[PDB]
Amino acid sequence: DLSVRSLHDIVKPEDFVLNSEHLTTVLVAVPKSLKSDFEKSYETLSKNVVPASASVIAEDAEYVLFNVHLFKKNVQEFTTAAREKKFIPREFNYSEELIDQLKKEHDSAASLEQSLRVQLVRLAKTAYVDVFINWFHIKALRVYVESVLRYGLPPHFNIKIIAVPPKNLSKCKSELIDAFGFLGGNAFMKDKKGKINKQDTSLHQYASLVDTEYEPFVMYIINL
Amino acid sequence: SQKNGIATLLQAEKEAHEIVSKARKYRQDKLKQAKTDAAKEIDSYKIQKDKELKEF
Amino acid sequence: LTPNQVNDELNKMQAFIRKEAEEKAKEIQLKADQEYEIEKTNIVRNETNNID
Repeated sequence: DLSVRSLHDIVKPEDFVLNSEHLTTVLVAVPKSLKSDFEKSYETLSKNVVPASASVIAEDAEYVLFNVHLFKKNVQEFTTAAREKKFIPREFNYSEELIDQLKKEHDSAASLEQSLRVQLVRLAKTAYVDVFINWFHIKALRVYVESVLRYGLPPHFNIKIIAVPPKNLSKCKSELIDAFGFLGGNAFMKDKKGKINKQDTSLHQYASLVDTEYEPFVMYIINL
Repeated sequence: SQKNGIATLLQAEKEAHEIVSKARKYRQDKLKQAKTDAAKEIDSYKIQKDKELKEF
Repeated sequence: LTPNQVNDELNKMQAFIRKEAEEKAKEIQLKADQEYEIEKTNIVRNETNNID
């Protein structure tokens, strides 16, 4: 789309002339309707407009992109005259450094996104494992210390990880509560199930830093 | 007709630019000329003072 | 555009190209006449004052 775009990959030595300074090239972004209107008008926009220069070097859906060659002084008259007709000039000259730098910007931008994406996909996967080993280290620690706080002695505990098949968690949690619950409270015990996460209330979050609903024995629920 | 119009004009442009180049050439030589033709009057003027001194 | 108009613009454009070059070249070599004289008188005047 033309509104900021200047071409730099469709250059040619004759559709784009600037080698001294007498001749220059102005590009004109012309709506499709207006394409005939430009082919007719191009010569009249200023005096000293080079003959038959008006050709569509590039074309898109909304716009057709023209080149016209003309004298440098006359470029001011040309541009203003172009805007009355209700075209929009896009200014690009054929200085060597211009052509090269825009081309470079496309390339340098593809190379930055490319390198980065490969390191970034790799970095997350490598990060993922480390934070996994670390998450379980805290839970193991957390559970151990808690056990000490709630049961007291012995410091030697019987500890298991039980794999529950998906959607049997609530039924599993209840059965454990009935059997073992008496140990940590014979009155501090109620039936409960599943794990609900909230910021409505702080109850039901099973934690020792904010007030929660007291579980009858140490049980922590891991959702993956 | 695109590379017909461009061509007539490119031939003109290189001939135009060369005329401009000739004038700068002329202009650089005139500035050298100034120093050369000033240097030639100073050393004639010098022995002229010396001549009327050696008479003195 | 049409072949008669493209030859009409072709003679007009190369008329300007040369004319601009010729005009510029004329200011350039005219100034050169002025600079030669001023600077030539200065170089003389300065050193003839030393000799005096």
